Amino acid sequence: ATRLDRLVTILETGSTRLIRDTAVNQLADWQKQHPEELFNLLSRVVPYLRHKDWETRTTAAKAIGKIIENAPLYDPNNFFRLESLDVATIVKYGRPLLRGGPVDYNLAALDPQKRLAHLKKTLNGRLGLLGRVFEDEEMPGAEWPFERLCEFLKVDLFDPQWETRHGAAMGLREVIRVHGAGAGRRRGKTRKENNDLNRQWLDDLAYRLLCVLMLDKFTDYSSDTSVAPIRETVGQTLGAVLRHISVESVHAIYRLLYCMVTGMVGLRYVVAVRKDLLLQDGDMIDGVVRCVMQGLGDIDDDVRSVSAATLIPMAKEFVMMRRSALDSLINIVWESLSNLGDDLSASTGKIMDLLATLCSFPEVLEAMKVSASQDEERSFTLLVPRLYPFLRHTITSVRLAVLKALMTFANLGGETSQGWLNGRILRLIFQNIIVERDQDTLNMSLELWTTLVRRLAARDPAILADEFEAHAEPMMQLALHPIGVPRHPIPMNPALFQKPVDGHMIQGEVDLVGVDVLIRSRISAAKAMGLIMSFIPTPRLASYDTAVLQALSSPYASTQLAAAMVIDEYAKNCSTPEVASRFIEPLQKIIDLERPSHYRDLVTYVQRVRSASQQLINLFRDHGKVSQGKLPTLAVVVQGEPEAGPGAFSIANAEKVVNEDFERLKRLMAPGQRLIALPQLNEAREQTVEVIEEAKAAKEARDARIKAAAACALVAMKVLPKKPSPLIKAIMDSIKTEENQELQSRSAATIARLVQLFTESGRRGPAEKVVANLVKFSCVEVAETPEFPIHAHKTNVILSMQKEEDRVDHPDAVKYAREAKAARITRRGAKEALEILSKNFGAELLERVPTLRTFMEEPLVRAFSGDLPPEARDPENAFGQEIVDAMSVIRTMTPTLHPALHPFVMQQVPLVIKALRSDLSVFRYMAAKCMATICSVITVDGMTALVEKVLPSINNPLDLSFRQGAIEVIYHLIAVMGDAILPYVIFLIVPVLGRMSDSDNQIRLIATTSFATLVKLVPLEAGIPDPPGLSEELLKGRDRERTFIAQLLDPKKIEPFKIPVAIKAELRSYQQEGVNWLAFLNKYHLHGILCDDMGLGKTLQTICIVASDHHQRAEEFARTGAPEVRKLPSLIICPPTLSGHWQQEIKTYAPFLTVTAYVGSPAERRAMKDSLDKTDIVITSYDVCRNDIDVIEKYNWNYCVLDQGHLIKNPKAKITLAVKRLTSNHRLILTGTPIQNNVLELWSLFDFLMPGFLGAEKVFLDRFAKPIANSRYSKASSKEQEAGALAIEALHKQVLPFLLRRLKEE
Amino acid sequence: SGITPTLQNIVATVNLDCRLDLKTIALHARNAEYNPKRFAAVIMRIREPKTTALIFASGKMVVTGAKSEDDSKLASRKYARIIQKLGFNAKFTDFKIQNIVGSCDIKFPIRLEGLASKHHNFSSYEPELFPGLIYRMIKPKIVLLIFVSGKIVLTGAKVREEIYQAFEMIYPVLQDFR
DNA sequence: CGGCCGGGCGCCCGGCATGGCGGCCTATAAAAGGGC
DNA sequence: GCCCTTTTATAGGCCGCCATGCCGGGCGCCCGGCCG
Repeated sequence: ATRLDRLVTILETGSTRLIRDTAVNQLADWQKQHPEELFNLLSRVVPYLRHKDWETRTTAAKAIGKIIENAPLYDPNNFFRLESLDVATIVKYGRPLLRGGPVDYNLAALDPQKRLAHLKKTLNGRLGLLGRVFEDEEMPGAEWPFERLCEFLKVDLFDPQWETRHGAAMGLREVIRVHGAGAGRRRGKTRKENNDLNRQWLDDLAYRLLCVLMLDKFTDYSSDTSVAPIRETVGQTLGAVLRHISVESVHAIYRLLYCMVTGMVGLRYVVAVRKDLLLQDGDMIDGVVRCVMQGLGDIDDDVRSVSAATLIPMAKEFVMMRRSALDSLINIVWESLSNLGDDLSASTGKIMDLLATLCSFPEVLEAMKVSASQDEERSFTLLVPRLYPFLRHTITSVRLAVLKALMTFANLGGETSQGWLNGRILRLIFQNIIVERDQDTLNMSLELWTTLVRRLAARDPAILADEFEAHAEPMMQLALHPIGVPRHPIPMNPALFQKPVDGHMIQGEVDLVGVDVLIRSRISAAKAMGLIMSFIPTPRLASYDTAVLQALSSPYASTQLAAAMVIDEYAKNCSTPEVASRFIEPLQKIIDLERPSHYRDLVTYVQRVRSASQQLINLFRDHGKVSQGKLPTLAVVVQGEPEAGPGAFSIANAEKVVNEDFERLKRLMAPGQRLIALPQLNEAREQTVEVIEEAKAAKEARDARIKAAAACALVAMKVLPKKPSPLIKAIMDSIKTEENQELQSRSAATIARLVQLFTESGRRGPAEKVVANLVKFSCVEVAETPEFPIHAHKTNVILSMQKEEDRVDHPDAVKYAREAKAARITRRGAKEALEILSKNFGAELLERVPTLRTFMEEPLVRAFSGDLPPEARDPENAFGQEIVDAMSVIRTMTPTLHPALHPFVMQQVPLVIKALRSDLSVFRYMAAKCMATICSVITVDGMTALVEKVLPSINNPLDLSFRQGAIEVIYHLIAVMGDAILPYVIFLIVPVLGRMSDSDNQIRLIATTSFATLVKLVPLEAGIPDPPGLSEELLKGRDRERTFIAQLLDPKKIEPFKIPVAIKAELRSYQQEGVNWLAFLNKYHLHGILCDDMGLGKTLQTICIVASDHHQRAEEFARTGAPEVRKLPSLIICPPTLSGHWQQEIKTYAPFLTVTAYVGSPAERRAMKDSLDKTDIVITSYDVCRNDIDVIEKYNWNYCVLDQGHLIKNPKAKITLAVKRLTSNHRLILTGTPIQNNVLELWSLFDFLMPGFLGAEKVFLDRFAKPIANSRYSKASSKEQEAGALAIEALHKQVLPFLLRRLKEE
Repeated sequence: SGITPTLQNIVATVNLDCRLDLKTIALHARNAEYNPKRFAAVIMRIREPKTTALIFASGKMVVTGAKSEDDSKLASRKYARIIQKLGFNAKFTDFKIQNIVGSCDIKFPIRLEGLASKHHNFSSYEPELFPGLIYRMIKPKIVLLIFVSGKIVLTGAKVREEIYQAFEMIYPVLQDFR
């Protein structure tokens, strides 16, 4: 078969969907190149529309779509007349279309044209044109180019083999959606005349479509609702066709519909694309309301799901021209909606939303009132509770719809809203709030509760308490429920939930979801109850006061935390904070008085400790041949159990046992048993230590968890302590160490309030302490503020890159990982704390509290703006860490700065830009990220500073300490700003690249990774917008970067470049193009792979480019004398047998190039140690290189080129190791194909091109390559395949621009 | 008292009360299968909850795959409504459940041999074809599959209490063998 | 200087050994109507 | 009356071939010796 057939059959046999997408893209590209291939392409792909697979038909249809999209509209210069359609021909004369039966071999064997004619006759039969339900035995460029294909597609619309329906519907859609306007036109009739012919053709199509839309009832009830396999596709196709249809034809089709409807989705698919005609004609918009009048009460739920989807765009101009239908619509909506006992409500949500957005208008209030004037049953006063039963439906989308619709009805206002504001909804919404898992529902519902309770309070908080009281106490008790741990839950008594799923919450099955989600469910009820608690009168609160007192005193651990946050909510809305004064002594005692002997919530941990200890205690002394009842044993009763005695077992008992019972056991089991039991005793001691430490850590953390919220409450009530040490230190410890993110989010606000409260009080002292600790904590994570005493000695080191090299070696023990996760949690809290404290003061931020400004400036301006004293640059000093600390603060605080504080950071800008060149890298690391942050946030000024001072000197060779930062800052910039650097490409891309071609260890690497991420970032399919708000002096018409980006993105944009040197062999056009790309690579210190077919004159292009660069270096040196073009020979690597070949080629094309071959007798190879520089070109076999690499590596070289580089692929071979040692100004890779169906091939090669461009094997294998290969296997998996292939194309994009592949035909 | 088993499948017998043209239905929708050359019943699945249906032309059906009685019933009713949608009338007349399947797990492995010897009159151990001990009991009539990893599967029950009882009866014998 | 040869090696590709994870088969429950 | 199908726990073996991991035969290439 042809290559085109292979490209087509991939659409069925493609291993991945993305490869088939590439196949259809290639087919469309071939169509673009060769429009004459359109019909062959269609006829080849069209047969797959009858294929069995869902995906294969979809792919063939999409192939047709892409192919026709790359084809022009047609222009030259029998039809079933539409009015013939009637109910009878479909309902009582037409053949039903259903599941395909056995193959019609008797007809399929005939010629396609004869078969088409026979199918046409049988189609005339099938439609009911004969007046009976007939039997098969009665019938046993001058014109539209797609006409025969269109006829086949239309005949395929009625195949019993239903796969043909699904495929051919999409195919005909792909024809008419793109070339609908041109369909049916023929020569003879002029354009104005054949417009009518096009109208008739599209009318015939609509006729057949309407015939299908009820003749075919094929169905799949597998899904509970969406039982439409092929009705929906043909309906959507009709919708696509409908946009071209003439208005009177739309009227006729609309008549056919609204008589047929009494295919219902056809009404939606015409409301999509002729909404204007419905309003303009006036009458035709009646059909959308009449359909819901007819259908919305039907028993069938298969069209109830559809009926809502038509109606959303309607009721805007309708309200003027057809006002009368509004009341009827809403009334029939509410009647159908109230069908309690029905099991689906999907369309109901959309209808509710449509009503809701209507309810924003006074006309809809009047619509309610006009119907309410006749009856109270349909009144807004009594109707709303029919929403109540829907609160706990299973599908979450309709839950969200319920919430938002309720909100809009709450927005209706008016005294009539009191009809359902009665306490029923007050209890029901809270019952929804308490246990709901889904975050979005919680988010909306808290707002809904707030608006509702505010509305009710607007009359009187007394009547609010009246509405709530009868349900109050059980609800509050539910709000004070405990919390537990996996496989030991605590459920809730369902008797407390009034009636109008949920089982995982009712049973308290914490195994399913993380406890943070449970705490979300708790804070939701907390915030819901807090507002009402504050609003209602204080004298009513006695029972509530007792409830919170119990929660404060209860042995259940969670209740103290819940109570503390509860009182925080209460205080934060109080008219005066002293109203909550009655909670001063409890919470302050919670933070002050010693935490309990036992935590009931932790009871399971205690039992686990007892069991895990006794299983050893009873083991070992019995293993010492001594078991007696009076010997030490842990008590049967465990403290915290229900009705447990005071003497019950506790963790302190375990501590008492393990302290001295181990040596007592050893002495007791002395005669022999100790020797044989000692290792078991060791692991037993380890196990006891593990479990005891676990329990103690849990208890301490829980103590902190209670105390943190307690301090939050105390701060909230504004009862500031006169001895602030415990409160502030508890706040700090909680902020540092809080495990739950929600409690951390609360504690951030706690401290952010506390600082302002201290500022009001005037006691700057404790404020200074807490803020100093806060900023001090920010340096904990090793990846954000490296330890000065650890890294201080390193010099001439690219310090930030150490994370790639050696930081992965640290995890040698659990002790390191523990502190690592602790650091992450600490910074997570710190960011929120600093963020909120930044925002709250805003423009006055540095003014309010000066000490933060002092910490932000003083070390940087005391150390820099000068030179470091000897102690400041002493690796064991006191001051050394301080500099990196302040720089950490600056690089953290920046993006939360208020705009008014911008002059401060711009005053800091002079310090860092000068400091960046410093000798001590430890400061350069902090400076790099800080500069990246300034550049990211205050865009214009940071960009100006960077481009105007940091960048322009980047090429100066003298100052190495500046040179390292000059690229390190660019790398951190690319990281921090991500793709947002893309508009700023016009100041970086070339000068940053130029760093690759300068010989300086570590510098070479960081540059390569920076350039690689840039290359990834540039779009493959988009241009560069103008940089936003940049001064003209910055830009100043720097189109060199634009040219570089253009040539990088497209080889065809590279300029021609003839040979400057006098090479005897002239370049042919393909040779010239290759030379053009090679020059473009040679023009910016890039390296790459050339992979031309050998028939194209392989060697000539390479030898031409190297000779050209040799001459250019010589002449530039004559003109400039610059070091950069220093004389070095070129070095070529090739097979030994090819050596001579190359030699002779050199003599032929370029006799001016002198040749030295590093070959001959071993003696002579030993003898030529220094002679090598005496000729322009050096010739080398792979293997003489592999031996004498110790020898050969002395001199640098101009060009290093691999002739047959395929041998180099191995990631470990001595040849690969050997070659890579060499250094030069240019290098290239010559191979037949770089990527020959294997991605693994490339890594080594690329490294050889660019150390540090793609990265090391530590990421190439683990991240991409291995999973790539795995997922690529057919037998592997089904899920990852598409993601795998997308990643494949990502690798192609990363590796394409520095590869040039050309076929010999080119 | 031993720990209760956990229920895992339900089989239901359901009465449609109408004669049906099976061949027609097969070609009517995608979600079914029926061939006398393969089997008598129409095999059909639905998703919500995941279930399989055997339907017989005389007007009865056997329904499978529910975890719970209420779930089972819901599934059955949905099936019946589906039937109603097909175009041939039917009703949810009768409902019966048999062989409710449950499972239990305990720590200790079970000495199959010893048990089998104890109840040799009632139990057989044949590790040459099935790595489990079939234990037969009368009151309630329950088939117990006893496995050597501490796992017992209970079958033939009508009600969960039956399996409960069965497990309660067997559990002391288990405790005798660890 | 010019050359053929036995002995030499790093390294690649083929046949092989092999095990993870997979259907299938036992128990095999219990409707049902059916084929034979 | 025996065998047919369905679904859920299940446990271990029976077999299967894919990727995996391997390393011996052989490749090309070098090269120390000795030939003329």
